[PDB]
Amino acid sequence: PNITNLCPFDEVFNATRFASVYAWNRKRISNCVADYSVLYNLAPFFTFKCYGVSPTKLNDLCFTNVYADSFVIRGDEVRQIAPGQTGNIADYNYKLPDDFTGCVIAWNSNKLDSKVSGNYNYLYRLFRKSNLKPFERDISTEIYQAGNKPCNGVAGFNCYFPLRSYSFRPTYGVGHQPYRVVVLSFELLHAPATVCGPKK
Amino acid sequence: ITNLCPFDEVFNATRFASVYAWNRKRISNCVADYSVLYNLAPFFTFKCYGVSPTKLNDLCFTNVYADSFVIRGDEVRQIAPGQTGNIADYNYKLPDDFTGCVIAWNSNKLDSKVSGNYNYLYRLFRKSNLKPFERDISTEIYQAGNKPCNGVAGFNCYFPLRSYSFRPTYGVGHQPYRVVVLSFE
Amino acid sequence: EIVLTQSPGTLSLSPGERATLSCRASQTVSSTSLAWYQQKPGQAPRLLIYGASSRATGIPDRFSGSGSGTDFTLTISRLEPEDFAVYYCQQHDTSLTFGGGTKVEIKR
Amino acid sequence: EIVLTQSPGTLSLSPGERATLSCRASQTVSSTSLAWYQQKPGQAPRLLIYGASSRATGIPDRFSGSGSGTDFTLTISRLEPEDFAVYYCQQHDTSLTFGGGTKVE
Amino acid sequence: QVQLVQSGAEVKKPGASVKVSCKASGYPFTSYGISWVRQAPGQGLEWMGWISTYNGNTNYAQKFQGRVTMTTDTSTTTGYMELRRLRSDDTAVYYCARDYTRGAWFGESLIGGFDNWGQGTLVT
Amino acid sequence: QVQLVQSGAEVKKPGASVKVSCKASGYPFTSYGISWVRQAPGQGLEWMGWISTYNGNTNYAQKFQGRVTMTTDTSTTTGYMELRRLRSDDTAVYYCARDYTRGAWFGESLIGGFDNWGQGTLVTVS
Ligand SMILES: *[C@@H]1O[C@H](CO[C@@H]2O[C@@H](C)[C@@H](O)[C@@H](O)[C@@H]2O)[C@@H](O[C@@H]2O[C@H](CO)[C@@H](O)[C@H](O)[C@H]2NC(C)=O)[C@H](O)[C@H]1NC(C)=O
Ligand SMILES: *[C@@H]1O[C@H](CO[C@@H]2O[C@@H](C)[C@@H](O)[C@@H](O)[C@@H]2O)[C@@H](O[C@@H]2O[C@H](CO)[C@@H](O)[C@H](O)[C@H]2NC(C)=O)[C@H](O)[C@H]1NC(C)=O
Repeated sequence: PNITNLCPFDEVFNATRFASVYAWNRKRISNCVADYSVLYNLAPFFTFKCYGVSPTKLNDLCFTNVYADSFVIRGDEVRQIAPGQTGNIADYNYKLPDDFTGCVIAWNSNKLDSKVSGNYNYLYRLFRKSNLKPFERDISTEIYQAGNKPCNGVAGFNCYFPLRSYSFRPTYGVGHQPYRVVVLSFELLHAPATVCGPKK
Repeated sequence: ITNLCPFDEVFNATRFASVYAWNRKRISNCVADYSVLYNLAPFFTFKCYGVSPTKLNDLCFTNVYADSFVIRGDEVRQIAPGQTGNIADYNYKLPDDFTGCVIAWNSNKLDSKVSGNYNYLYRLFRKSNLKPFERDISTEIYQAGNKPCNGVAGFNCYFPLRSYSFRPTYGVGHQPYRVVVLSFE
Repeated sequence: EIVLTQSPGTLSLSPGERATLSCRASQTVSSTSLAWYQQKPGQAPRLLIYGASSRATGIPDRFSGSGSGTDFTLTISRLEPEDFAVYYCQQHDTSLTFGGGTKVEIKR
Repeated sequence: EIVLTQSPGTLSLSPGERATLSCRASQTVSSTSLAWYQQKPGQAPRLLIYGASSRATGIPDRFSGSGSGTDFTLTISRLEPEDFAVYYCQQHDTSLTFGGGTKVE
Repeated sequence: QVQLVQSGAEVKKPGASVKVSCKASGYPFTSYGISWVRQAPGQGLEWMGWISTYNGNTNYAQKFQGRVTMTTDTSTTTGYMELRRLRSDDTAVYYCARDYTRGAWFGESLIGGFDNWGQGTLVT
Repeated sequence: QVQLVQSGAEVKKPGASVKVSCKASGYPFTSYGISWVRQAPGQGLEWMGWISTYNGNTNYAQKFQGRVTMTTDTSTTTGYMELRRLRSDDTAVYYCARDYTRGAWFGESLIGGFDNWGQGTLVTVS
């Protein structure tokens, strides 16, 4: 199809603020020519390992709709962003389906999202009654009663607050450093192609 | 079931150790039921770091540690990872890799004397900061200046340990508080 | 060791009045290590108050106690006809010992 | 709005040694949202540093910048006849504001 | 290479309104926005506003909120700037710059700055 | 619930020995101790000693320093008290009680007291 506009992949990678893990941002990219070559040309520190499709063949396919998700998590929790995984982030904040057909990208962000005094602007959820379905958001602050005695929205022993903070500082090691994650999802079926790829 | 862990031998003891002489207990080969602290003493402050508090009865560990001491009422805040102060730096330091819980509660009715109790002492002047999980049961003449003294207290020679003199009429932040710390391995 | 003492040996009060039992110690005894017991005739003793302040499981609210240092006292708000027995005071600050005992019976 | 102040207003320096400029922010400005510009007389401004550390396309290695929070600094290793102009400092943490401008002679 | 060429100078009398153009060449027009900066003679720069070339959204400065309107046309790849109720203290040089400080499709902040300026237009 | 059951009475004669059994059910056996107290008819109570059901560490009184020894069997949940060199002065009722006054694992004191008592075994020596 003949479409002129180009896809805004620089609008989701070179952004200023990235959302927290429990309120992750989702964008819709459609009706544009996608050039993924800019992603590989970056220096060999981007962890561009992805599933269902090889990175090199992305330039010759058409996709119905491409969704981009972005959030900031801990350095050693990047392993948990993969199909068929379990953990704190995988079971309470972000869940990926077993059939994903997308790509996952992550890179270091120590120089930008870490402060010497400590950054408490990033949050993650620690308490939930049940695991969450794939691609679900739970933006709700409320006391969680682990025990049986009820509380009228007040902090307590068996009454908990479900959100904690990361406390990023430049003094920790690589495993505690903040990382920025961008996850791309592709849909293929009907294909009234919106994302086309560069081909004449 | 059988072989229940001895968590009632460390919370209901008669005499609690001093801060500089914080006892250490070894717990192994026992089924741990964390329901004992799930309902007790409705004035205690429970905070756990490195693990979800309401997931304890789901995990298998190797060894479990338990240390107990009596500190001041307003000093309970200093017992936490990534925190500093007089008690934290100088008497008991909790490392960042804590993976454990901390419990504290009021102990007025058992650790108060009308004439003042002098059984609890702490170190106010050390040569250097201590490493995490380090204990120094040693009192020696503390020199702050440059002229040494032949083991005699006086100017520039201070006894490194100080008492507490708990009294029933003091404030909430001055009353004795009993603290137990559990470290998982 | 710490030698304990109770007085009076025998009390003769009304079934319904307010009574009081006294226990005397020689040396100082930690308040965390003193308790009381009740021995109904023809049975075995049972625990009433532990720590000199806390009430044992299954003990009515009419029972209470207080004291510290050397003199300890157990107070009964009201006398009842299931409360005529002999009572004891215990310490385990150093080793362990039992008191002489105090008996309360009907006055008439 | 965040107000940026540059001192000194003018720098008289010998042709060949190292210079240093100041852009201090009243409030806290993220390191993501600061940039520098150069304006030779009778021309148009051009971009030199973005992100307070990174370098724009076509700018030699003698221009460098650093700083965080409240204090930001632009440094030049050595001077050339083409490096005597007015420099500005930009922020877009909240709205978008410019600086007073420092001249070098 | 990227180049932007503006219109010519104007001698508009006080009280009227003026329009300035800016034609782009050398890059995908839709992927970037256009910002406007003005410089009075003998003073420093000042920010006018921001216009998106993909969906027409605008973000004007608080000083010129109800006075300036911006418009872009994709066919000719040219931006327009309308300033109404001109005052004697508006004599300056207006600039047209390619914007990397704010996203075009989504309108979020980015890492960068005005990376390509025009020749400049003098208005009195 | 918690119930303590003992053996029957004895009519032992001087120079002999006697064994007292104590069986319990309703609590983890390796958590608490066992203590023995005897009482002559008409007099007060009298302590004997403590035994730990975890490692066999034991503590005894002074007047019974060498005349007594105690054992426990974890599988059967029972403890035994041995008293030797019996005399006519030991005509008393011997009691088995669950102890919460010293810890089973570490040997430190606790806040509490004898919380459960058995029926009582009567022994007469003549
Ligand atoms: C994120 O931005 C970098 C750098 O952006 C440069 O500065 C901006 C103000 C704007 O003018 C951009 O056009 C500039 O490129 C991008 O990295 C550059 O990518 C181009 C394209 O291949 C390349 O020619 C340059 O050498 C790169 N420069 C550097 C310093 O890496 C980067 O591509 C952007 N991110 C994405 C996902 O596109
Ligand atoms: C510390 O001891 C209290 C009280 O213990 C009671 O008295 C002792 C002499 C002994 O007989 C215990 O078995 C008694 O329970 C414990 O508090 C009790 O806890 C149980 C179990 O949770 C509860 O059913 C009772 O109601 C509680 N009683 C009171 C008065 O609070 C407490 O659990 C002990 N500490 C720990 C850490 O276990």
